[PDB]
Formats: sequence, C-alpha cells, structure tokens
Amino acid sequence: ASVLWFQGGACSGNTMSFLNADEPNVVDLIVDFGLDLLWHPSLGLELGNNAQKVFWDCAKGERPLDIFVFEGTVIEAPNGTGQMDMFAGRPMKDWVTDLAGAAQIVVAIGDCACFGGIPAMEPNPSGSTGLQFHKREKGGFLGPDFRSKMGLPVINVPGCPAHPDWITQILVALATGRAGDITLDDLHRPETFFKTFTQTGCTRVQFFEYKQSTLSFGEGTRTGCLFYEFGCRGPMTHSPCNRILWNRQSSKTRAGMPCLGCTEPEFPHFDLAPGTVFKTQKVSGMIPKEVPEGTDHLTYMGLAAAARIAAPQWSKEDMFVV
Amino acid sequence: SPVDGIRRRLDDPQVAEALNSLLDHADLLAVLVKGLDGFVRRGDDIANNLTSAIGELKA
Ligand code: F3S
Ligand code: F3S
Ligand code: F3S
Repeated sequence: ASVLWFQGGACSGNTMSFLNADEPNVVDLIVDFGLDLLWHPSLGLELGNNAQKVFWDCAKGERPLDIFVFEGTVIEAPNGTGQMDMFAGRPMKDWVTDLAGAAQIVVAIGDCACFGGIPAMEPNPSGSTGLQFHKREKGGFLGPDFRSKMGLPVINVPGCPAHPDWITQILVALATGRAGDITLDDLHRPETFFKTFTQTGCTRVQFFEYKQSTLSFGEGTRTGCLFYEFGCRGPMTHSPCNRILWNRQSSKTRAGMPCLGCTEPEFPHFDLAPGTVFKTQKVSGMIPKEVPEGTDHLTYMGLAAAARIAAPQWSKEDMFVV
Repeated sequence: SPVDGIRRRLDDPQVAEALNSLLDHADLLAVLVKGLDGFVRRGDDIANNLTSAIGELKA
C-alpha cells in the first residue's frame, strides 16, 4: 500500500506525533506492515526533481497511490492562487487536487488538514482550509462530495496534533484487511477513536461528577476537574486522549492542562479570543456557557448542585499527590 | 403476664404475616438506617458543601 504524505500549512506536529508511534512504531509501520511510504517531506530521501518525479507519477496515475496523507492546511492565499504554499513547483493546493483525485484513500491528519485548524483562525492570512471541512462546515478544499477511489470521503484524523495511534492504527487496519472495520463519524473521524470524549478516562471525572473544580495550576491540579475554571473542553470533545494516552504516559487533562477541544473542528475554539484561554466562560459567574455534550444547562446545573451537596470529602482534597 | 400477651399477638396469623413481611424488607430498613447513619456521620461534610455552595452564590 503506497503512501504519499504531503504537508501544506503544517507545523509537522502530526508527523512528529506519528513518529512517536508505538505498537506499531513508525519504522515497523513503514517497513513491516506493507505500507510503502513513497515520500514524506520530513522523511523522504528524494529531493528536487527525483521527489517531483515521485509526486507527478502519483498525480498522473503512472504509479498507484493507495493512501494520500495530507497534513497542514490547504493554503489558498493569495487570491485563491495558493502561492503562500508553493511545493515542488506548484501551489500545494494543486498537488492536493491531483493527489486526492488519484489516491485510493485520502487521510487528513491533524486539524489543519481536517478542518483548517490554527492557520484558519481569523484573519486566516494564508486562506487556509481543510481538505473536506472548513471548521465544522463540510466541504473544505475538496468539496463536500469528494470521494477517494475506494469511495471514502477524506478520513479526518483530527487533533493538533493527532495522536500517533489515531493514524497508525487506521493504517494497520488498512494494512491488515480491516478497512471495513473503520467507521467514520459525521466529521469523517474514525469512530474507534472519536466516539469517546477526552473526558472518557480522564483522571478528574470523579471531581467533575462531584463538581469539584481545580482552582489553580501547578499543585492546584493535584485535585479537581479543569472544566469549571480552566475551560476544559473534555466533556464536549470527542477523542480517546484519556483512553489511549499521549506518549503512552498522560494526557493534557491528566497533567492538569485543560483539553482545548483540538479534535473538534472549531479548534481553536472561540479563536482564542481574549478571556477564552484556560478559562471557563460563565453566565452570571456560575453557569458555564457550554455544558457537556448532550446535556442542557438546567439539568446540568441541577445535577451539579445535587453533586456539590452530596460531594464526598476525598473529592475535595488532593488526589494526585506526590 | 403482659409479655405473654405480646407473644400471644405474635401467634396471630395477621400479626405474624405483617412481621414476616417486615422481616422480608428488613434489608431495605437496614440500608435506609445505614444510609441515615452515613448521612449523619457525613453531616459536617454536607454542611461544609452547603457552606461552599452558599459562599459561591455570595461571591
Ligand atoms: S500539530 Fe501542526 S500540522 Fe496543524 S493540526 Fe496542529 S498546527
Ligand atoms: S473530568 Fe477531565 S476531561 Fe476536563 S472536564 Fe474535567 S479535567
Ligand atoms: S486538546 Fe486535543 S489532544 Fe486530546 S486532550 Fe483535548 S482532544
């Protein structure tokens, strides 16, 4: 299975995260799983005209392209020319057009590629967009009706960056005959990773249940949930970040950092407008503006009051102790 | 004897039936009294929870 991994408006974080892959690690994925990595800007040996030969052979159908991985945004500025992202003699968006049209499967890795991500933040100088989404709005660069040659839409492996497993396990599934096991949600994300929430497996959910808030960073995060004071988007964000830990160690929320909802197409949420960074926007100083997914402010708040009154003592003390 | 009379009431089919039904749901009564004991032994905590809740509405 040939893989061509291109980077548009990328920071290469998805590649670096991918390189952190374990079980399989990246080398075993590239070699031992029958995935022929044709080229990758961070890893491909070919430069210049040899690399362009590889790209053109993929684009024109001279050689098969099974998986086109795209990382980074599709940069369309200036004026829709895409010349703020010139790659191998073309605007990167033209490469995207050709290769997405050539690939059996197109995988957008990372929010930039999936939805536009950080570069698509206003004022979006690069005219960045995702492959098939611009933020939540379906269509992105390739249009809502784009399908790869295997009939799939762009497989969106979101995250900023995506966790290595979010792509590697998909690649293994494709390589092991389990492509049919891959189900995609409405954002084209693999449901095997994105039916759960970041909160799922969060070490602070018991504090969340009892509405015990982390009050401060550092040692303050030895207790409490980050939802109330730090804008944790865990309960509104689909991800397996607390199921499949980052770097096989931790997750933002475990570590005391609020989930920024990076697997969600709106990321960065509120465009990091003043007062929204590591803060919970609240109505009347008590009611979070955004409640967990599938809840309503009145039942949430009622249950929150009930949970506060019935809170056990341990939920009000440090638990992640030295 | 008065105690003999309570034993006599215990013989009564209807009294016995009710006492047997009480002993059937005795686990519920036990758990509710245990729940009350728990609530009482954590009454200080629940009072501190109501204090922190009112103290938030104060701020
Ligand atoms: S990791 Fe980098 S490539 Fe985009 S998805 Fe995040 S800015
Ligand atoms: S339970 Fe965890 S995911 Fe965030 S909302 Fe609380 S720190
Ligand atoms: S910011 Fe992203 S990496 Fe996971 S903890 Fe939140 S979905």
